[PDB]
Amino acid sequence: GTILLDLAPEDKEYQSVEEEMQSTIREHRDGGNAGGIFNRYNVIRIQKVVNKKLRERFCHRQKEVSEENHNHHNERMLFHGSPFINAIIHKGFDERHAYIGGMFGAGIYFAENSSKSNQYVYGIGGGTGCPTHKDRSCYICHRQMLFCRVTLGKSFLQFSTMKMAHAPPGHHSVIGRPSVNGLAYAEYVIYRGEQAYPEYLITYQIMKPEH
Ligand SMILES: O=C(CCSc1nc2ccccc2c(=O)[nH]1)N[C@H]1CC[C@H](c2nnc(-c3ccccc3)o2)CC1
Ligand SMILES: [Zn+2]
Repeated sequence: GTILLDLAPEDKEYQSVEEEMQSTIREHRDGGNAGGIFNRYNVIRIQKVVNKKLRERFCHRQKEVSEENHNHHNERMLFHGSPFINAIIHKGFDERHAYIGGMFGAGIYFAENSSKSNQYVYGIGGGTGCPTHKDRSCYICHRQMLFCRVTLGKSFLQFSTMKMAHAPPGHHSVIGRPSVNGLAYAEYVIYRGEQAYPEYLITYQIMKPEH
């Protein structure tokens, strides 16, 4: 099964991960309603998810994809946030838990910006916030997000992704690109759980802006 390996802060691997997270905090047009109001995170833990079988599934799919993508599996490190993280780190991603509805198709979404994924830690639009205080901007409760290896293969670009069940023929992923009457940032979508490996499990808190 899965083994979570704690990384130490002096480890350069820890420092890269936290830097990518801290440096990708972006401005969201919702006044912080979904993910809360914060300028930085308090990263309190970064664990490496080690799962032999899960890795083998990932690499096997990566091979299939590469052969259909002129030998480029096109892997990318991206963020993912959702209430399913504990289940994911133990069994791997599962597209069976992805449904068409609202602004999303039946795929698993990833973001280049940590702050975007933070908006989904407690559910779509931040849900009702943390379980304990029902505060989307809770500075107390610990949140978790994943920094994963994502096999994109041949990506199909489009503006809306809310009605997708699978990637278009010949493709392995879909990228929702920004538009004036639509998305603010790009969203990476896969429709097969095995196209993502939850490399790092980040435990953190958003920090209140300093006075
Ligand atoms: O990606 C999304 C959209 C909203 S969440 C979201 N939306 C975004 C949109 C744009 C940019 C970033 C994000 C983001 O980070 N999260 N839903 C996903 C969330 C995780 C689900 C799932 N995957 N594996 C499982 C599983 C469950 C039980 C046992 C084992 C595995 O569940 C599938 C649907
Ligand atoms: Zn709370």
